[PDB]
Amino acid sequence: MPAYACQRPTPLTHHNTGLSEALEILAEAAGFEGSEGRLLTFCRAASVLKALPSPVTTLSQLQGLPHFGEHSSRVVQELLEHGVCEEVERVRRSERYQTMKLFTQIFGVGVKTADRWYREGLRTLDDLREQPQKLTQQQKAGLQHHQDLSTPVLRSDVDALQQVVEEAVGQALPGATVTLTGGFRRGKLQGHDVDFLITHPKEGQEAGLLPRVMCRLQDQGLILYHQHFERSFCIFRLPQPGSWKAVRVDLVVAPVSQFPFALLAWTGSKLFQRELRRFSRKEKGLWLNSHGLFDPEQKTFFQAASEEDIFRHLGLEYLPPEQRNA
DNA sequence: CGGCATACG
DNA sequence: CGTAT
DNA sequence: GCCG
Ligand SMILES: [Cl-]
Ligand SMILES: [Mg+2]
Ligand SMILES: [Mg+2]
Ligand code: NA
Ligand code: NA
Repeated sequence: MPAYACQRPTPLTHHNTGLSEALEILAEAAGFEGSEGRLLTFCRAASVLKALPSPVTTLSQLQGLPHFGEHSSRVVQELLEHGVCEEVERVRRSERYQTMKLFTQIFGVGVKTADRWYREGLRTLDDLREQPQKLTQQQKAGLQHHQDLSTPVLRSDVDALQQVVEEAVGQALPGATVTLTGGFRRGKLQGHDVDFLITHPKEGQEAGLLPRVMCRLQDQGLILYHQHFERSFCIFRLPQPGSWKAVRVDLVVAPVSQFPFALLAWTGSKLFQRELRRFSRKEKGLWLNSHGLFDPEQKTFFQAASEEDIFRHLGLEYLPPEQRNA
């Protein structure tokens, strides 16, 4: 079992679902307390289990797996022995965990804002609605739309949204293209937002594109919220039988020279990309981001024409998006 | 022990 | 500070 | 929390 998640296939569904979910609770709780190192370790340990070819049934099967030390091994041991891990259950029922989860799920609220509100004694969404002068406009939109944004987005929703984005993109810049990214490109059947990447085959033609797209969507009455650039974090009005619902949509523009890097980055998963960037820098001495891959010795950028190019230039076996679900 | 991904709004 | 993979 |  390789030590980096980008060195091994990780499918969307797997054979250790309960064990990985428990470790991911501890990762999330670590993040709520600002412990980024422990969050990473628990996420990595969870991801190792997702990559295994069969269920873990005995503690000895963890021997030699990367990212399993005393703490993660004890969690697994308790789940195998008793079906429950007391630490995990203690986190789950705690007022701190439940409130930080509720608050950080709000669009416009991060861990730092949630933690401050918690320390002020706030606990519920209606607590927040009672003092709206404290909220940013983004937080107001996140709170107004919270119920809809909590409802899973389905594949049929994605197909509808892609058509309306393509229509607006086509008037904004003929020849521009729209690619579905994020979790839906990795094969998810449900999600909580939809991610799109926009480019144009002629380098430079994509400059200034996103304002033109957003204005056209807003004039069609489809935008319930946006920040007004190359990234837009929107709330869309999606038609529903007899009504509609609010959906989070992210629109990203990249020049075609950078498209493979942006596609790779925005397809994720989040942990896959962190691990890939860590692998690039620490094992290969190259600096990876959503714009390119830089050789800091020669001071040169690697031209890529495809995701396959990028995996080759990092010495990694290619993984399709469906196997990047770290 | 240091390190833990890297960006944009 | 928030957002994203 | 775990790795090199
Ligand atoms: Cl980036
Ligand atoms: Mg997404
Ligand atoms: Mg997200
Ligand atoms: Na949030
Ligand atoms: Na998104």
